[PDB]
Amino acid sequence: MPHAFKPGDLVFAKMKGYPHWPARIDDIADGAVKPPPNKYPIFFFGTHETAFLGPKDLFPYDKCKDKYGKPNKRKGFNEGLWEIQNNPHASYS
Ligand SMILES: Brc1c[nH]nc1-c1ccncc1
Repeated sequence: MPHAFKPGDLVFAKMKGYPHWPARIDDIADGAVKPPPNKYPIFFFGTHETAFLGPKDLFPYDKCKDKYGKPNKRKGFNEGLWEIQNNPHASYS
């Protein structure tokens, strides 16, 4: 049943030194910098930063929110929890 990751998919994404973080697979706009091969453009909710990650660091949101979706002290985390639950597809400019 699982497919490859696609723009709009909601995830927790893992960065070194950070808790699993609410995020989405982003689109790539025309003329924008493309990701390296086998990586995805990840938009992190709350901080609104972007990084390029491979699937080993991407966890489906609905399967893993009971484990990763509790509030955390790190800057922007609880804001990101609100975004992913309440408007995950908005433009955060
Ligand atoms: Br983890 C995370 C949450 N927001 N931003 C990040 C991040 C951390 C490191 N490098 C790029 C982006």
